[PDB]
Amino acid sequence: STNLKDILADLIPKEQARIKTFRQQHGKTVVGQITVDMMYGGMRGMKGLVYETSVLDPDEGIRFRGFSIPECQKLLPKAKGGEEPLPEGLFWLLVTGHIPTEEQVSWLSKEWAKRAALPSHVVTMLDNFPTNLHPMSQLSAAVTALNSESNFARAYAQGISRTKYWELIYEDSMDLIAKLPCVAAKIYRNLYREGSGIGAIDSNLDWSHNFTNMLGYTDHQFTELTRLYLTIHSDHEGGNVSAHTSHLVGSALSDPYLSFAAAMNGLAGPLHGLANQEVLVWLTQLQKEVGKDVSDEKLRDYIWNTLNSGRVVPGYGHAVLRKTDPRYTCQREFALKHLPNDPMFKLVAQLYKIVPNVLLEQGKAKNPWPNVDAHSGVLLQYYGMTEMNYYTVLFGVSRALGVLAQLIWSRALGFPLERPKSMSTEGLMKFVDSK
Amino acid sequence: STNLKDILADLIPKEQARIKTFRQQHGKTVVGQITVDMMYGGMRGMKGLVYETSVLDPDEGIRFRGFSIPECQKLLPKAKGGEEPLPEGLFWLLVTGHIPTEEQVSWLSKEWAKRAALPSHVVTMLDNFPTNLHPMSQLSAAVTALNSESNFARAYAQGISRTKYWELIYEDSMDLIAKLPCVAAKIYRNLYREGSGIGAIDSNLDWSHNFTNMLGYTDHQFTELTRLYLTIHSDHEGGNVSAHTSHLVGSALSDPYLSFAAAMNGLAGPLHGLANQEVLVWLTQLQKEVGKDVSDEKLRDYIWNTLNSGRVVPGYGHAVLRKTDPRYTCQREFALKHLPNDPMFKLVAQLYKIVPNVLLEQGKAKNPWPNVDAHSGVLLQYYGMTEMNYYTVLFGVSRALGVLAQLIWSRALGFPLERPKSMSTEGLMKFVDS
Ligand SMILES: O=C([O-])CC(=O)C(=O)O
Ligand SMILES: O=C([O-])CC(=O)C(=O)O
Repeated sequence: STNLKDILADLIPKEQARIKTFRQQHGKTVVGQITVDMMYGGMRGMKGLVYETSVLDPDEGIRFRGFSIPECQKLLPKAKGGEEPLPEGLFWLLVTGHIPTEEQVSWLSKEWAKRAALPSHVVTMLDNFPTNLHPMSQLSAAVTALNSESNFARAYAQGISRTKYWELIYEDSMDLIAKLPCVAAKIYRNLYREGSGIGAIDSNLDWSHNFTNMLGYTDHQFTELTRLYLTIHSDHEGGNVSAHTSHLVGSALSDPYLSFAAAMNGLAGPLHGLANQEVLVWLTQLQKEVGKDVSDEKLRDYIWNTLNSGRVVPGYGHAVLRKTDPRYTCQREFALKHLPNDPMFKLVAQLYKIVPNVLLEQGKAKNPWPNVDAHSGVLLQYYGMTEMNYYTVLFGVSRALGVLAQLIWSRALGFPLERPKSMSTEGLMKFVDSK
Repeated sequence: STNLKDILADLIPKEQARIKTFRQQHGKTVVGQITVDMMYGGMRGMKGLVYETSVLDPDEGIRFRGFSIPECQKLLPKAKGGEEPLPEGLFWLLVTGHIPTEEQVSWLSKEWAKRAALPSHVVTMLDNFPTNLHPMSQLSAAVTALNSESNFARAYAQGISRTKYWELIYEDSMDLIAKLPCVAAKIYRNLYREGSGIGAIDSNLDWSHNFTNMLGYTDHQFTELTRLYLTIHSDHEGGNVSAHTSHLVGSALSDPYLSFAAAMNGLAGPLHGLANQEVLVWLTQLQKEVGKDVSDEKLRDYIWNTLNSGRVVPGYGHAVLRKTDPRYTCQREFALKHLPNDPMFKLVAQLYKIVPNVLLEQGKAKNPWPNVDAHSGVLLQYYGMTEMNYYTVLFGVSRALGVLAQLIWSRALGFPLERPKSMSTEGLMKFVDS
């Protein structure tokens, strides 16, 4: 009723039968072809894996178990007095496929606050990391080191039924999620607040608020942003590098700690994890050059110049997104409400109205709309989080929610080891001369 | 001309042009189909990626740049007074596609010797890790922490050309390889030799010998087994979890340290790199339950009893292979030579005599033959390396050579982000109905 573990135990047999029915009906059905190009092209547009938690709706953007961001914004419980969905409630939705009640989100906050304690060796490790070790590497290493607490690692050697794997994955996942804000905040403080203490977890606060307390922030609106930020970056299908990495490492029966730590290594990749930062570096450089009261005309000209130099507008480059990423839009609406006077926000909204058209005029993408990362950096900066090296850590804490929700389900459903076939160029040249 | 980096610079254009042409003509040739079962079956049988260094024949087993392991044992340089191929030469072969000269292997030994230094924060982290932190976690966290020495991360931030990624990938790879034995030896000593120091690197020893020196071993035949172990575990195609993880993370332009440390997390999984220990624990439970004397009938029985109750013989199957793993056969030949009277060895050999038939008669064995992990533990244990938690660390050190060699080529050839399409069961049902 209130215990997520017992609700999930009741959901797992129905989903297992659903899948078994579909495989028994359609197992041998061909869903696509693999070309030589796809093998060289990083499996692009190859249906490679099953991932239950989120799906890209090609018009309406990401869907969390069927719910769009606007629907989640509407339906998910909020803090007392807040407007922004609690990430707890998003996690519940991912795991259960159902919208939580306020009582379920509240139980989940309490459960995460009670598991949040870090082992001493991790605190020590973190306190001893130098300033030149990037925050993401500190997060990954710390998470790896947390695997000393893994319930799941012990039990496989002990011969626990496969049928029970999901239960230990759940425990480990709940423990990791609870601990991630303490790790993330200790890294923040060590790097940027002279190693002062993160203080104490409040057993009665939601996860985002405990997290902002620990970072050393005391600004209701930043906590509101953080709630929204963690909700919306939580999951984006299974194909992206951080989700795929967690799924791949997870399929070897590595515990949630090792899976996530691997996934963060992947998120730290500058083709996955650095866009927030590149957009902000660009905006800062732009505003300083052209001043904060630049005209549309002069802005449009600057953009035309950048494009004709063979250069991209960072944060504008879409997939199949026939509209603006709803992840952008909810950040925009947030900004419109709470920081409409901010100069850099004003530059962001001005580009929004100008750049799509310029991109359509040019021979480029048929989608010229902005991704989530075009708006994220200006909001964080506004609330005093100016340490751009740390931005991807926030993304990472968010993504824990999606990849761990899916990891529980991968084990509950008994997905096997991910083990595709590779070929060399020489092999593939022969393979095609034959047949 | 002589330096590995220069020889590689000459080879890259040629391979790039040859692929550009291949994808022009044959880019649209279908190599395979995707079925629903493959999506739910972890991509089994699905031609997913290009991986240049090695290719796994299901029937004949692994080839390194077209060379079987027997071919490598013959052709690859050995230490002076040695019979086992140097891992250095395996790496040269993976990187260049060519068998190295003794001079080239000697040069590479010196090169990894000179790069082996650990920064102080990494030493300290290892010295502070508690005893209950698995050695593989230790290895992963230390490698991730070494990413502070990444020249590739620093160069990419300054906007280096795409055409030059492979060069810094190579430097960071050569640095990681050189440092790994030091990291690995520190783990070992901290956990199992009460924190005793690892000593120093000798610049005129090969990589496997410096490593056994740092572990605390002084046994020619132990060094020989290591040289063998580190060659044959080095690479196994792109599709295994450790190589695929490194390739996936690397595709996002993560540096070799983060890519390798991700791989290690994958190698640490029970279905991947912990089978060595799992084999050994099982053989030990078996050896106490009958003893040295057990007959083919008794053993055949015990096996039947195991299968009938739906248990499994550890080390006797594979996702891809469907004959005796050549890496098994290599270790069998070592053992036959250097420890034929070892009781544990005796049991493993009896099992080779018996189990493959039991599995074929039954019928549900897609691969009835042993894989590498059936044989490796008894060799290690025989030389005093009885700390079974640590075995995957050796595999890890070995696997660094294959995945880092491929990572240099993945950047050199400009392989993009790996980004397959995922589906939900609900979405997949609807797509199939369309
Ligand atoms: O960027 C992508 O490809 C999807 C994703 O991971 C994200 O939304 O962050
Ligand atoms: O190839 C596989 O899937 C597993 C394996 O034997 C290896 O990585 O050495």
